Amino acid sequence: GPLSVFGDRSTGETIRSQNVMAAASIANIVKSSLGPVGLDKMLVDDIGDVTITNDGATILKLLEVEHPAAKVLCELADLQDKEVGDGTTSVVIIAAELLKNADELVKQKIHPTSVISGYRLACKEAVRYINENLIVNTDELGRDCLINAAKTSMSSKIIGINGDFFANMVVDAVLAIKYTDIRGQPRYPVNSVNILKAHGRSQMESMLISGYALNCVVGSQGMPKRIVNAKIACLDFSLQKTKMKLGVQVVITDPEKLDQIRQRESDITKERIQKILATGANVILTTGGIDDMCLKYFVEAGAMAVRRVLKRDLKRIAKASGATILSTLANLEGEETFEAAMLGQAEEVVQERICDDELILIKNTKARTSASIILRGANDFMCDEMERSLHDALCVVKRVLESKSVVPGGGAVEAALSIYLENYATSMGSREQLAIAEFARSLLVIPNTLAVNAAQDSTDLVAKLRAFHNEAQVNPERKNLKWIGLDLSNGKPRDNKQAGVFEPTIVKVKSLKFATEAAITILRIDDLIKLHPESKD
Amino acid sequence: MMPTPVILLKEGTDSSQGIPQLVSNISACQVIAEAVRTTLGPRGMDKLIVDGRGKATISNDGATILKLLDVVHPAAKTLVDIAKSQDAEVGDGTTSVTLLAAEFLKQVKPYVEEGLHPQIIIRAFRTATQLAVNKIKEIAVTVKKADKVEQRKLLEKCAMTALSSKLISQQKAFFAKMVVDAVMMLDDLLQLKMIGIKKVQGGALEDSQLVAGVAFKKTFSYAGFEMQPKKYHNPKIALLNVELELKAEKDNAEIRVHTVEDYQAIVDAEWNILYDKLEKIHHSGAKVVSSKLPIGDVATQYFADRDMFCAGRVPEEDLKRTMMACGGSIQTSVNALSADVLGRCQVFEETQIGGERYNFFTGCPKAKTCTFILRGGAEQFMEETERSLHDAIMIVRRAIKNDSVVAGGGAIEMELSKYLRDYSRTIPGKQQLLIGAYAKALEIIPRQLCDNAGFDATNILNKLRARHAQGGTWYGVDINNEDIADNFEAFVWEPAMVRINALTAASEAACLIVSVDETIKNPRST
Amino acid sequence: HVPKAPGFAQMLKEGAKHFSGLEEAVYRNIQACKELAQTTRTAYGPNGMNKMVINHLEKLFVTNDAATILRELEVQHPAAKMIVMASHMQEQEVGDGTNFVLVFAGALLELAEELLRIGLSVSEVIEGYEIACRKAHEILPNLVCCSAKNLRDIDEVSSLLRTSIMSKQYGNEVFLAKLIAQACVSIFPDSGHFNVDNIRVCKILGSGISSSSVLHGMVFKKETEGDVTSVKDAKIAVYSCPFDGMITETKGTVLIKTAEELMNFSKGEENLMDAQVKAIADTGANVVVTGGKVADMALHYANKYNIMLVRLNSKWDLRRLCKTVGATALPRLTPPVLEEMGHCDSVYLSEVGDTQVVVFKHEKEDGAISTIVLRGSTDNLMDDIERAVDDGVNTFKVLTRDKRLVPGGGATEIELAKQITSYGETCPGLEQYAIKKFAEAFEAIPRALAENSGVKANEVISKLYAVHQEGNKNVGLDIEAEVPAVKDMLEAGILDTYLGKYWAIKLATNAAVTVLRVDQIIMAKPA
Ligand SMILES: Nc1ncnc2c1ncn2[C@@H]1O[C@H](COP(=O)(O)OP(=O)(O)O)[C@@H](O)[C@H]1O
Ligand SMILES: Nc1ncnc2c1ncn2[C@@H]1O[C@H](COP(=O)(O)OP(=O)(O)O)[C@@H](O)[C@H]1O
Ligand SMILES: Nc1ncnc2c1ncn2[C@@H]1O[C@H](COP(=O)(O)OP(=O)(O)O)[C@@H](O)[C@H]1O
Ligand SMILES: [Mg+2]
Repeated sequence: GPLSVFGDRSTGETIRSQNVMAAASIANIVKSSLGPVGLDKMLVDDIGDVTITNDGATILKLLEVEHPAAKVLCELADLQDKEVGDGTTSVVIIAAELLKNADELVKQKIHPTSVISGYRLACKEAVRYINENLIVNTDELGRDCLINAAKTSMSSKIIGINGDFFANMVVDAVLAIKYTDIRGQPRYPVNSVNILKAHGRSQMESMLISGYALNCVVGSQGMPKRIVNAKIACLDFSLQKTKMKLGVQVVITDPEKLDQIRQRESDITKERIQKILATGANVILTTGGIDDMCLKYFVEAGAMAVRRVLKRDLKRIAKASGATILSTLANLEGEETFEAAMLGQAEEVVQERICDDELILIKNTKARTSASIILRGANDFMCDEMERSLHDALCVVKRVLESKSVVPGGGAVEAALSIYLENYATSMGSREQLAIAEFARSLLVIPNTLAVNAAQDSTDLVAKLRAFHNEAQVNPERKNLKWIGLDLSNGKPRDNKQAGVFEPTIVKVKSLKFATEAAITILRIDDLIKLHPESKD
Repeated sequence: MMPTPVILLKEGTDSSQGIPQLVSNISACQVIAEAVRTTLGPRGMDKLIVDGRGKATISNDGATILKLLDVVHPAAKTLVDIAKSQDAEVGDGTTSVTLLAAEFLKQVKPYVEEGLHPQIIIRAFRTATQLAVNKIKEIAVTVKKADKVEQRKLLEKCAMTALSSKLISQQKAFFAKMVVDAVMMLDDLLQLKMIGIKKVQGGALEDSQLVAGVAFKKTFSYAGFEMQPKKYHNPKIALLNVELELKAEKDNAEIRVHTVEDYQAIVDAEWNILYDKLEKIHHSGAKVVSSKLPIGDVATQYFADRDMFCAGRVPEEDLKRTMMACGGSIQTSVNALSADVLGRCQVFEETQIGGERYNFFTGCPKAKTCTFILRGGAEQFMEETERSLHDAIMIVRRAIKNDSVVAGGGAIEMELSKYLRDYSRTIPGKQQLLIGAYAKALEIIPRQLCDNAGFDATNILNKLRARHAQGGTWYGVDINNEDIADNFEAFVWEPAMVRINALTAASEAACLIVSVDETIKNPRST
Repeated sequence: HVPKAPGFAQMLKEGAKHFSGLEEAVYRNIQACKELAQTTRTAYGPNGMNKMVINHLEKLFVTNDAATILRELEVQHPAAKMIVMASHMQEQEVGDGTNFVLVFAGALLELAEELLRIGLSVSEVIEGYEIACRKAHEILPNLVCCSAKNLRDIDEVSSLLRTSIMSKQYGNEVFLAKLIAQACVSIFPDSGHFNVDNIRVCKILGSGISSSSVLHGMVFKKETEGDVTSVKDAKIAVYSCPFDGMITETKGTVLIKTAEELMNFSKGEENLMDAQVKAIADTGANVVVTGGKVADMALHYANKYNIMLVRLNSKWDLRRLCKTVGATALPRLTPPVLEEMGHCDSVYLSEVGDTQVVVFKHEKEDGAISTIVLRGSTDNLMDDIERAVDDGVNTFKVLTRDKRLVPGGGATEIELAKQITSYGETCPGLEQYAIKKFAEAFEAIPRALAENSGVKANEVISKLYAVHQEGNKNVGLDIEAEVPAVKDMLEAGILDTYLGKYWAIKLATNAAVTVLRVDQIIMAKPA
């Protein structure tokens, strides 16, 4: 008679109501961590680890989910870090409210393919309207655009101070790693900034190290820990005793030739260490291993040798100091040449005190003048929060300098799109106009969440918010009310042009493209079959 | 991990707080509204609920379905009590009260998640309800030519729509004619105990009938009932409350005798006590005897020899209907029997309807009661037919004392959305998002008339909002044709107090769900 | 390996715990009573929220009154029971202000924790609270501005009863004020004792609150067992014996010795019952109400002589019927009633809300007793209006005992916060800190009124002290809309229970003092 599957089958409006409650179970979590009045959470594990964070990606990655519609919204937050980097609480609330308003349409016996086709006409029109209603590029504002866009990202986190201490350190970090490319591409690789953590003084003592901050120790306590006018030798091979390979064995037939082979394992080893040290090299960085026999040659000659450094840290030092990453001997059948003209340069390599640990600093690197940020917090829970908040702040200034276009934040984009799409649904709307009209109400949840978390008036402040944006579209008298946002500290609509509340363009363009595409896949689960777990057979 | 005291809070109780509590109450009312959602409209199906004992009850009434779900949710019990009060006040407002009260919470469900302290929602719900129950009274039509054939036609149209959405398809013209004729035979009290609805298994719905008199089920008799033939052209009924047995003992009598000459005189006196009571029933014309107390083998054979009929162990609910049918009086003592206490009928026979025997009375013109015998093919089929009969009786019971009727279907629920949206555009403040949300919540009654049979319900609401804003105010949803139609001209009528008590009970239930902010449950459940 | 700490001096219990000191006993009693103050803080005021409380009997109670919530919550903390029994004494004394006790004594213990952790011990916070409590009873007669004396009729008490109604029924403040005005004034004893037990509530399930009314009489929920339901003369003979005859007491045994005594016993018993029913029919009686059962022979002659029978199974409802129609329950069998007959106007039956009721409706002589017939959509709604009805009857008994009133709505607690602070600054001692903390407990009572209205309590409490500059003494809170700009309470008419404010301050002070006296707690094993 029925289906003889050994799992479970649920059809109809059961799964159509379960996917909305699965998406609302995720959105109601992250609704309390949006905007400058948002608050952080606690993520306690079974082993006892506590993670205090408010970013939309760190919470949903550590949180376990079971529903298939819940894994779509959790993987939607992971894509926002790679594509944009701060846009990762706002996408989850929009994509869940896109399913909440579309559930009210399919309960009115409206076909979901008209809602899918109605959402594509509203998503492509939202990108078209936001690209024709921008204020200015990065020429008029200058450095004031980079600082004000950085403070908007920090307002939802622990580094949202009233001053410009953390804002100036981010702009000075991205501007110091300007790496040009072919065909006129000024790239800004923000992954080259080594963000370090140390439980020390307050947040106002966060050092901006112009150069690189290596997270390693010297090793042997007989080397000079401060070298002025240093020459960095970046190399990746273990400075240990000469061990033969698997194909080579030592089969001796004469007992007199025994001790000459035993001394040869250290003579070939020390032959490399004397030709890399006679060329003026004082700092040697190694990703392999330097044993206790080879540490004597640096104490005797007065050189610094750092062992077991990361491979991702050696590439950031050799590119910034002009050093060449050498793995072995080379240069056309040469015995030991080392190409001594390709040594790195540094002004000062100094191991400072980082509150009961050792940290090596390189000052200005003499070639590229890179930057590294050492964070200072109260405990380890604040340092993990300060690292995530700084990494999201580095991604904001990266997209502004690459794509010179900013949009007003604080719900100013979602207020203008809530009224333009209602007029867009009336012109060319015959049967898909109800999906475009619900696309505007789903976008209004971003200024609605700012009024809930601020404990302000909800149905009056957003009603006063769209009152200025309606007069900016139907009354062409140059009212300039396209930048009207929210003042959550006062509870009144303010102008985000003069207040300095700036967000990048692709933090909302890619947010509206990812949330609309995720809402289509969850809208097509009218039939769902769940099989039994095959564990013990 | 937070609460770890030495002395706990109360015992172990959990309590939600704030905005997650209120959405938990609104979404709970949406689940219990699905059990009355598919039972609306003439194209609405019924539901079958089986309990733990295995008893099946198939019905579509809101007062029958919601009482068998065994709902233990605190907020969802509010929608069950308004379905019970609608059956107690009106009788046919049941599925519409539960579903409309759930829409009052779902239309404010995006509003309660974003601010909007609920004292503004309670004030807006009470304001829109008082304007809704006043526009019904100002538009409900009435007549000034009653006590004629036109008033009986008004009672028949309200009973056909009350018999709609039931298990009756083509028997609307047959059953609803009997419902109007049932309440017109009653007195000026309209008591529901003055009409017997008895279910006889076997026969179609066309085999049912409305007896002008009464009829009982012919309960357990004794030897002598195959005699006493059932042909009476003008009998008299003796309603009694006495025992006609030889063993009538007062349970405290000790008859101490001394000799054998007086011992036989006691046994002869015990037969003379019973035979003197039978001589009082005799010599008075009372050929039919009815008593709620049992009759032994002695008085059964005495009436068979004197060509008299009797019936013992009659239920007390049937003797009260028998007293108002024949116009007599129940006499406990047989010494005061006369012509003023006996009944009078014309046709009294014992038929064989459905296999079981039934002693029916007919022919009495001064009949203040009636009996509607139901014939069906199943026990659950006749229980639904009895439940559908009570909804048509309680509609026509209230229609006599208040003949103000309105249009059926979604005609009133759509035009109340017109008068409330026009009122919401004339007041400032936050009430434009609440009075207008109250008007959009009333549009689900024409939605469930269409969603149960397709009908393209999105396009049919654009025709309803355009017709009510242009011309008449009684345009609703046609069931046979997939179009809008004037329900007042199509004789789809319902009394005005059906929708007045529906809007009043749904608003007071919706104001109670939004007013509770904490729910504390004690774990002691024994 | 790992050692452990054993018992030291008096560990002799078999599973019981022990508390001693300030941190283990005194500070934990404060934090337990603070959780009850924060629980009922949301349900306090006219904008309070209801609470669906389920007891151990698995039934639902939804209300906003703090007295009926604590009766269903199974509280197990011992110091938390002291603030519950103090609120239960407010219901027994005046019947209103039970929640005022949880806010004031919850703030008295909370501010006492700030004094024990900064300063003086319990020997001076208790003595400091008692000085400010005696001074608080000297300002309350000075804050009386109006009185319930002139025109004691249904017009003046319709406005003086709105404050007790709007605190629990905000939208129905106009309908319930008129229903409590036509019931409490109609049972006036002509300058005597006002009994609150003479007002009953008949819950009839049906339509909404607009169809509720007050009937001058009593409404029961039983049947007739007869056909004489239309009674217009209404001469009621009330009996307490079972209306089935006169039986003996010890054993009871019919002794038959001949055939004549057996045949005449059944006919002689019917003639004996016939003479007793016709003895009350010749006296003009129409309604015969009994307490016990009624035999079939009594029902035979009740319908013959055309008299109505009423069955009352409850013995307490029979005594209320004697005060309704003015009769006397006779313990013996039916006599010729000389002067203890009842006299009503119309006794009939009607099925209202699918419930056949018996109504003893008085038409001309209206004032003997009153019964408010409440209508509701749910049974849970009618229990909440009944609590609001009983708060209106209990407020009418307060105005009988003392006709003085004080302006509520936050106006009284600010003036009590200003005068106690004036006494605290003029006290040259170390106990002046507890006097200043006693006035701040009155400051938190209009704070709960503003937090329940969605208004910021910092700007609300700042405007109250700014307009109380030594001569106003009447401005309270305007909770009708946001951005309040608060108005006068005498112009709005928000003033209630001066005697309620006199007892709620005294009970909450003695409750908070009794908690601070507890220094050592010895509990037993719960079983
Ligand atoms: N000063 C401000 N005024 C108003 N709104 C602000 C201000 N600063 C930040 N916001 C709002 O707070 C929101 C924070 O979003 P966020 O959680 O950072 O997104 P994501 O999770 O993608 O990084 C932004 O959408 C922005 O509109
Ligand atoms: N002939 C008809 N045409 C259109 N609609 C009808 C017709 N007959 C009944 N209806 C609709 O069916 C619905 C039945 O409601 P019902 O379930 O009886 O309410 P309740 O449960 O309160 O008795 C009514 O609201 C009415 O509008
Ligand atoms: N119209 C009004 N305006 C302002 N405040 C009011 C109004 N009506 C009542 N209140 C306030 O609501 C509170 C209700 O207190 P209540 O809970 O009745 O105390 P209790 O529990 O002792 O009866 C009162 O203290 C009063 O100040
Ligand atoms: Mg009160």
